[PDB]
Amino acid sequence: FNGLTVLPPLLTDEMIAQYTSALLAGTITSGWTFGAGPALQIPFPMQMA
Amino acid sequence: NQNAQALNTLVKQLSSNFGAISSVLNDILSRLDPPEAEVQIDRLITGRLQSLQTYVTQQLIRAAEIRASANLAATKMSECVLGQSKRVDFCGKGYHL
Amino acid sequence: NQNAQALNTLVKQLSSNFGAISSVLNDILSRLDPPEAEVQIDRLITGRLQSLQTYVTQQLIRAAEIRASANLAATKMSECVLGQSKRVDFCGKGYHL
Amino acid sequence: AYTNSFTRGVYYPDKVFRSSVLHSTQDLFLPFFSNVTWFHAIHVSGTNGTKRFDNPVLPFNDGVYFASTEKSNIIRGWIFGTTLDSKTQSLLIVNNATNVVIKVCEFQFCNDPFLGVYYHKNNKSWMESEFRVYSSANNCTFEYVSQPFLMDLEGKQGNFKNLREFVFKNIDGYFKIYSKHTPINLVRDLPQGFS
Amino acid sequence: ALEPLVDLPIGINITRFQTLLALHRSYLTPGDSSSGWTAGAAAYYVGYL
Amino acid sequence: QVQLVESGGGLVQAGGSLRLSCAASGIIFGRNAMGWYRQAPGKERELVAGITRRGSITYYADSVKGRFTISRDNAKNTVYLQMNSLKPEDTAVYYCAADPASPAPGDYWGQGTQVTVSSGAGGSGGSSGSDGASGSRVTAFSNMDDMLQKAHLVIEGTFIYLRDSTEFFIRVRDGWKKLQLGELIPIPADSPPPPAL
Amino acid sequence: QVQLVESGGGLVQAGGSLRLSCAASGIIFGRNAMGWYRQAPGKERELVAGITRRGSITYYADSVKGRFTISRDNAKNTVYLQMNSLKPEDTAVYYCAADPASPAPGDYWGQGTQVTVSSGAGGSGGSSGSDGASGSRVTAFSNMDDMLQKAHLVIEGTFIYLRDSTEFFIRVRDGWKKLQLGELIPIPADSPPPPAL
Amino acid sequence: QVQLVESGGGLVQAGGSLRLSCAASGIIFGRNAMGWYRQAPGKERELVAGITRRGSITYYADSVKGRFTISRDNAKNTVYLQMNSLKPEDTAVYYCAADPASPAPGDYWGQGTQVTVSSGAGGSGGSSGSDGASGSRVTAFSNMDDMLQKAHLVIEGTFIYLRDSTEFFIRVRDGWKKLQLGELIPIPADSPPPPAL
Amino acid sequence: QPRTFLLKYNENGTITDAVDCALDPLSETKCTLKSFTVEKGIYQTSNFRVQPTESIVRFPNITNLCPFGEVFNATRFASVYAWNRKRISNCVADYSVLYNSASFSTFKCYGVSPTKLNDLCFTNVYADSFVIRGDEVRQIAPGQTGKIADYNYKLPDDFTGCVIAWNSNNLDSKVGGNYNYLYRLFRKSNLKPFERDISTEIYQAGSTPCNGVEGFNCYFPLQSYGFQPTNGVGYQPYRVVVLSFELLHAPATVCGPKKSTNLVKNKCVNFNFNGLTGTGVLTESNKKFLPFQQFGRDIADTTDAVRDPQTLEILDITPCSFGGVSVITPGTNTSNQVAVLYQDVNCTEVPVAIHADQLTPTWRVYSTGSNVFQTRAGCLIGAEHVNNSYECDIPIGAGICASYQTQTNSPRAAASVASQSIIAYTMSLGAENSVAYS
Amino acid sequence: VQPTESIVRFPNITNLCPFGEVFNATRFASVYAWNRKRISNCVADYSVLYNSASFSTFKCYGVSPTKLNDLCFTNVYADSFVIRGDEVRQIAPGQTGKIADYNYKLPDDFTGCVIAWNSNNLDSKVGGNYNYLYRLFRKSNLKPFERDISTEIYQAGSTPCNGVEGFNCYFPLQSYGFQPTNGVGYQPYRVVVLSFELLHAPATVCGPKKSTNLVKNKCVNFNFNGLTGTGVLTESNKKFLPFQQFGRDIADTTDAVRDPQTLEILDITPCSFGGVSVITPGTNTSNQVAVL
Amino acid sequence: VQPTESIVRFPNITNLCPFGEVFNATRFASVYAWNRKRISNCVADYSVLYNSASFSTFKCYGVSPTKLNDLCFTNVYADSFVIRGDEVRQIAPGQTGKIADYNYKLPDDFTGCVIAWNSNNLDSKVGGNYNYLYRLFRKSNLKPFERDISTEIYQAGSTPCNGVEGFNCYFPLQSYGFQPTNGVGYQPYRVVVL
Repeated sequence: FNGLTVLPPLLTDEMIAQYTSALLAGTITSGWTFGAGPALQIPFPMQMA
Repeated sequence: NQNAQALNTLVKQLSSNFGAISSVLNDILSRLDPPEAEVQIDRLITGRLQSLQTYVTQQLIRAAEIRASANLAATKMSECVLGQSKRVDFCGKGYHL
Repeated sequence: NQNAQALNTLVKQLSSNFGAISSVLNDILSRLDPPEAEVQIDRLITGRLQSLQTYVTQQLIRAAEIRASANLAATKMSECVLGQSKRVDFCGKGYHL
Repeated sequence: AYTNSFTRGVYYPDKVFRSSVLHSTQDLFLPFFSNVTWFHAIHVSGTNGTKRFDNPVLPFNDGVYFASTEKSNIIRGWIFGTTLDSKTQSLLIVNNATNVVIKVCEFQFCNDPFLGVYYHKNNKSWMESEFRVYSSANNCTFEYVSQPFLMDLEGKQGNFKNLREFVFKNIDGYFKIYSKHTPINLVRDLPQGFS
Repeated sequence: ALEPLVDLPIGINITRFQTLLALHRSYLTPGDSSSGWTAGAAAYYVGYL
Repeated sequence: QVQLVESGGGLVQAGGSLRLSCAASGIIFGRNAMGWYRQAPGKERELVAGITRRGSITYYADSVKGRFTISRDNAKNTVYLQMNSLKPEDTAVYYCAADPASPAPGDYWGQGTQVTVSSGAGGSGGSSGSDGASGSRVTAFSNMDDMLQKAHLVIEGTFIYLRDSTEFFIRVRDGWKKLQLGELIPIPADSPPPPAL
Repeated sequence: QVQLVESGGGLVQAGGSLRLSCAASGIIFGRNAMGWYRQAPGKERELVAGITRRGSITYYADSVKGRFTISRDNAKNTVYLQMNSLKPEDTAVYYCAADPASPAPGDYWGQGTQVTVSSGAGGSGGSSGSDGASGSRVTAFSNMDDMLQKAHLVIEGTFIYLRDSTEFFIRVRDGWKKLQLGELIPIPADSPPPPAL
Repeated sequence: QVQLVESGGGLVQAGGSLRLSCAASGIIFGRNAMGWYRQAPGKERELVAGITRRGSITYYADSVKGRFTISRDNAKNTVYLQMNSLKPEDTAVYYCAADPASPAPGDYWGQGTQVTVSSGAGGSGGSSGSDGASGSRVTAFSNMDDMLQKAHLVIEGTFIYLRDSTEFFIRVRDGWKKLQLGELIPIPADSPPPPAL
Repeated sequence: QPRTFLLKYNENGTITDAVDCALDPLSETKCTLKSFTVEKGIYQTSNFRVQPTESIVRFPNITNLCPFGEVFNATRFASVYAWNRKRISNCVADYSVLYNSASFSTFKCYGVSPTKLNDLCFTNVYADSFVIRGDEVRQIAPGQTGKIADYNYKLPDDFTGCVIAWNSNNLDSKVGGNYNYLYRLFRKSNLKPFERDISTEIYQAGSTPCNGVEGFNCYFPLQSYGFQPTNGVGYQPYRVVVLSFELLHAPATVCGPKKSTNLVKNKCVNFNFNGLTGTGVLTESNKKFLPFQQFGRDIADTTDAVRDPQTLEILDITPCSFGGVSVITPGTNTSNQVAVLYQDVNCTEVPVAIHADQLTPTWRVYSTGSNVFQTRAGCLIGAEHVNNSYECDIPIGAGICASYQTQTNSPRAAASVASQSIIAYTMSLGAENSVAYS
Repeated sequence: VQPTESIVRFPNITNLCPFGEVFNATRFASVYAWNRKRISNCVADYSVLYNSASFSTFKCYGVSPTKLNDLCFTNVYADSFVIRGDEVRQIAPGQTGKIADYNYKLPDDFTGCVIAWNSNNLDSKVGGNYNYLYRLFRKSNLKPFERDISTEIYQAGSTPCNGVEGFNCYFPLQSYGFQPTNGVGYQPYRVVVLSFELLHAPATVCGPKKSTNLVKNKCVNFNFNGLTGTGVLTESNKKFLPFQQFGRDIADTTDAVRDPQTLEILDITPCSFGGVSVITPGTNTSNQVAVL
Repeated sequence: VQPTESIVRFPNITNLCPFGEVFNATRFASVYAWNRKRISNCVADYSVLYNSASFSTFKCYGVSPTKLNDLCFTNVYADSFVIRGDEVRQIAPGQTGKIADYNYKLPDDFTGCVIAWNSNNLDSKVGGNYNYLYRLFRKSNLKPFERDISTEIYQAGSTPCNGVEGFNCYFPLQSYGFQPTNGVGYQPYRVVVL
């Protein structure tokens, strides 16, 4: 009780996990082109090629 | 967790009398006569401002380092996930897919 | 703003006593004699030094933040204006041209 | 009812030559938007054709804001003291529509004046205290009292329907009166501006 | 861990010591020990702080 | 401030009046007003009544445990404490101290005087007998027995009172000598009012 | 600093000479210089003259228009203070001293003595302030009147120092103890005998 | 500490014994007992011997031997200091004081006593170990012969006690009072009645 | 009323404007900033701290007077270490000389607050009387070469007692009656504080060079210090009483004359039990205790736990609640709004002072908040939750945000989701953008 | 640029300062109803308080002793009264106890010199302190130079009054006497206060120290109305409220004074300054210096 | 690594240092016109000094209390005098006025021990003495423990001297004695400076 407190972040671990989840979903479906413009559908074997 | 420790350090600095006979200021105000009491409290205000000064500078520097780490992390996100890296062994080891 | 506020804050700290009972360095010199003057001076010197130490310390950190940004800007001048960058989200959003 | 202290009632805490500067200070200022209490000369029976009123003896707590308006100088002054029994030290301020008399001794006031009676053929100026408010065995002392003093206020105005604000407080042992003079159009209003 | 036992403003006289052992019994049978042991409460440790 | 000298008191009945006498250092004695402080739980260190510096406005704490008078005369003043309409609750050991002052047991600003608002008891037998207040002079003892029985740690040349005998004596080589009296002037607070010079 | 005994002075016409009398204190007696101070109730203490020991070398200030002379005996030490060629402007209260000193009414040199030059009357003029009519009648006793009247306004037990006889008197518990009379042995400034003591 | 009270000493012969008496402050009195410090112009100040309370066991340095015995009687609560088997090497100025601490060369504890063994080199009043401290209020001198010194400076208003002859004086304006003290009242034996008030 | 004002002086030194700081959180923003300009965002303007609701004092189990009544008449004034120890018990505290103070010469207290001894109950108090002079009173305090400062008891910081000394010329002698109290100077067997061992040992064998070379441990002195009577002005006596206050488990036997007030649970009170005082909220023991550790002070030098003087319960005491004042306010280029986040509290006890005040209305100038929104960073007052979210504007924390978009008050109004009073909400992570793997 | 001399002024009107009331020890009495004189229009001799720094207690507030020779003030008051030693120390931020804080009190915010000395003599009717009586606590903010007659109870204890009747549940009334020396902390002292008043309007009391009147336009140390500083003195360049003529900057320094000889306001502008940046080659060659 | 022992010294001659006159409490007078004995080539007596564990002032600089037994001196002077309470107060440096500096001051730079205690032996000749004089100003800046007789005046003025005279127009020749119980703070005390 010496005025030593901690506030939570704006984006706490659950919302970080939800943004991560979007990033994962894109990485697989769109490759990198969902953080560089609107999401694309590109088949995963072709992306790999 | 080193923040929790930095805070626990500020709690410990309250066991330090800073050359006073006590670290409780309300007690001094009541127990010691102004010639003694004003000095005893000022020693404690000074010492604590110094302690805080050390806490806050460390936190600020730490924040600068965290920011820089956040910028590395933001870079690995851009360079490794939302794009491919042409930076050698930046995204692991070997040739980045 | 911070340049100016830092300089303004520095000037305003002149109003501090830091446990002395006068801030006016000229009146202390001219109106007080050692039994009192030395006491106030020992306290203003240490106090004021902490504030100066803080001013410089704040400027060193402001300088580091700008130097890093400059090194980053200089990097970007070379990688984004000269030729083409291979980094993404370095040289603006979308695909670097 | 009450009116509010509309971001007014600020006095100079110092006398130093400032220019274009902020300071954060703390002293006995009039708190902003506080309740300022109205008093009226409440009529009581036994009028006797004299227009009889009563007036309590008002608490003084940590310094007061005081203000009044004038139309015909019906207010002859004000008195600061304790029980006002002429067996207790008091400050008597005599306007009597002329020059201010500063006098501190054992005084009383009730709600019934004897020689403080509104001018017609009476007074129109009097530079002495009322002598009908002593009850003897006086013992009082002072070194800073001077009767022909503060003619920079006067107990009479050039024009009427103005408001005079005063703040009475004790700071550093000085009995301080700070005031501001401003017009009003009606006694029901007080300034909406900074004083 | 030793926990407080005594805290009386009496004072101290400790330089040398003896332990108060009742290593006498009222019986005249020397064969019968009840406290005749040299390894009973006769034995104790003394350490240093 | 320490060093109060109390007198008066004694065995009184309820009602009537009782006046206390005192003497003290100028920081107390010379005040135009002194009040009542006493010890004895139930009415403990309470100042419940007093009177103005001039005029006759008598005040009291809303406990109504009497309305007492501070006898003062603004013409070479000392204060006498006059109690009026004593109640059974006004039985205590009393100190004669300035109004904001707080004499109390634990360090004893003097030994006080006993006011008993009933018969019997009193300040160690009817309030007439031994028991001093404090010293003044550079050192003092209390009683004859205080000195005589264990004053052998007293170094030659020491100037000492017995303020329970009023004795003025000096430690000399293997004994004491007395000064005694050369002239006697009556006790303080005799008649402070007409020598208004 | 405290205590210096002054006498001499008086009414002269401009010119002539004037001498003071003084039972000269170690404050000034032992100094390399002992000359004059002067003051007036219109103006604070000022340097007048000092001297260099052995020789004809004296100095005097423009605080006076005189040409005052100081001489000393350097064996069986005594100082000769003689004013010469006094002008009306030299009217003042005089004290014996060197140029530097630490005067104060708290560091009193008594009353000093008044010297008037072509006034044709006694008194202390050339005033702006007060020194009243001195008087007597004080809590820290200055008279016998005080010994009797004010003895009653002090605590029982204190040693009272009478600065006009330099005697101690003793107020005691329930009375007084006056100290006995004795011998009047006059004060020299100095005398050869101390090393034989 | 200072202002110790001693009796005894003077000329004794080698062998035998010499018993000294001493009384002192609680600081000295209450400690082990009182032993001896001694010095002579040919002998360094040293702690001679002491005791750890009465018993057969006492201690002494090998720099200065002697099966010295220290004891306290109950008849009079003082300390008796006995030196046994004295030799001429024991001629010294003695101080009778407890073993912890030691008198400073920049201080002087009590009067002391001189002891000389088989000579006569000591026991001369007015010299060291017969010239020292005792009590006072403001100042004290050893004799009238000494007090005279105040008649050789402008100096008055001194509360004087002749600490070494138990006489009472005031140095007053141009004189000294020569004040009467009454009869000697001898110091009695210790008995505990004082907490009976 | 003494309130802080941010005063504005023009060229002439004339006060042309002023802001009353303890008026509204917006004025506190300006007083904090030391400018009449506020820029859009969140500021820390003050803190809320609950003020005391009660001052709890306790009255004794047994009423009597404390027997101090015999030791200032004439008594034993033993040593400086071995004391005329008198037991004080079963009485109404006569510690009241510290409570209203005197002037003293020594006023040094440790482990107890001297000014609150009539609030505080004790189980046993020993009154230790002695008499010492000026040159010895100085030796009470640590440091400075002396004869008693340097041995045994001084007055340590961890001392449970008060040293009371005052100027009185009453009472002399009787200090030298000690001889059953002696401790070593020179020792080879160590020195334990305050020994009563008068021992027996004999040696001439030293440690450092010994016997004619001013050595150590060449002697076996014993010491026990008294007082020297005053033999000239300057050797001024003072009467010293040390009160050793037993804070240890046992029912109270001594407290002040003031009437018992019992324990007030879940309100901010001023407490003072078994030496432990401070401002805090009383509850009852959840913490495990040893019987020897029934009271606590933590590393922060505040009360942790205390055992109750009248009851058999151990109390857990936690210092009174407080939290940051975070004001959500726009620029001064638009009308100002004031929403306040009251850091880390629920929305049922939102008052600035709970059942107390700061001589100002319960909140600050209001006695109610209104527009109370429970957040994950405390409780937000002046703003209500809406179901219309944004990708934040002014962040509050924990996914909670507010926005002010010239909505003619947004963090200073009631919620609507059908009109532009879109105030505070849990932030959305943008919108979903439909895609399917193919 | 370093100051060339200090400026010490004399006023428009130079007469004698009647400090005698307290330096001749005319009367000490009555702490709140003083025997005093006003010092204005004159050359003061602070001889007593210049050539002595001994006495009994000599503590100046705002100034230290032997400085009064440089400073000018608006008015000076020569005040006197008698209190005890335990009370003398209460003028300074002194001690708690029933010795009280209010028996005059002189914080450094208010310039004054308070000198304790003991030569108590000639002060009549000071033994008992009567004809005035004042409170330790009151509702109208107790300050020195106040007198009160109590009719109401002050009830302000940490534990509430009308029940336990603790601390601040009494009627304070005060009026302090003194009695003669007997021992330590039993000793009276006569107190002289010179109150050095620093207000708007020209300074009127100055010392006898050298006349440097109307020396301007160079770097000097000024001693103007008890305020000091360093700078270059020229005529004021700004408008004023007449009540506020002596400056206080952000640095609590004074930039502005009202002139003691003229009716003008004198502004003090700081002394010439600039950084020195030294450029030098190496030691391969001679060391040439060009200085910016 | 900690020490186990100190280095121990002893002079080349066994004679006890003649601290006699000061010890027997004689010839305490003036404050400049000291009774000074030069102490050299002898065995010190300061073990008992530190062990007396007494004195109102025991203010040492440059030498080491409770370690004085091994601490050798090249010259020891014992200066004995009587000064008043108020002068004893003012012995330490940083006093009020430049007039305190020449009243009596023992700087913190000055090596020695100030031994002062409450003894009141010897009262006369603390200003009666003719060998007791000092200077306030000198054009060659006289420093403390120095006395002289001069024909020449340091004259500067705070107001130019002659015709008009300010402060420091004096012939700077001083001595101050005192008379106790004619005021307060004029009580004598004995002081020894080593």
